[PDB]
Amino acid sequence: MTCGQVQGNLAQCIGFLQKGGVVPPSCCTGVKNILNSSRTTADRRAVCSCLKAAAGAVRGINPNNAEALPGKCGVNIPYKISTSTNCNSIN
Repeated sequence: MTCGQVQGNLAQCIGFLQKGGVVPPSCCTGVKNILNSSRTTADRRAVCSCLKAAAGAVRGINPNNAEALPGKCGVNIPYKISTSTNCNSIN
């Protein structure tokens, strides 16, 4: 996990997240990557600690797409795309 790994999640989805054109298999893949292909504890707790500013970089974004983001790839995660979903008690 880096704060660039999360970028390959949200940066792809931004082109729908911010301007809802369409959800590419790229956005999905990056999302599912940070969520499932994270694998490690550091890739879970720290990854969320990057998601905060990545979903905080939202300039002209759409919050409705933030919850759609995980749904469109098929990753119903326990924690959410919330900027304050608490990233340490996720385990």
